[PDB]
Amino acid sequence: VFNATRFASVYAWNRKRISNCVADYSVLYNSASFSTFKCYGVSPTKLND
Amino acid sequence: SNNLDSKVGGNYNYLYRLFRKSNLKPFERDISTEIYQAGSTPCNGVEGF
Repeated sequence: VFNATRFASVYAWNRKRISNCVADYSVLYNSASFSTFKCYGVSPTKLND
Repeated sequence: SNNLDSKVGGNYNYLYRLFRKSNLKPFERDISTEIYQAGSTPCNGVEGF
């Protein structure tokens, strides 16, 4: 999802389905890499619980 | 009170607290303007990442 060499154009925004897996944020949310990370109905700290 | 305190160009005089370090106590009031730290880094001064 995040470390792909090339992303899509926005006129052709891809949709990658995700299933049968564990969603650990610890190398994502705690990173400096994302210039804006916002969740609008859940706290980003609670994405593990 | 739409006809009594709402402006065509936007009334921006009214504020709400979107960020705080902790869950506020009953009938307690919070005057603070200290910058909230969403990232893991400390964040001294008037602004930061």
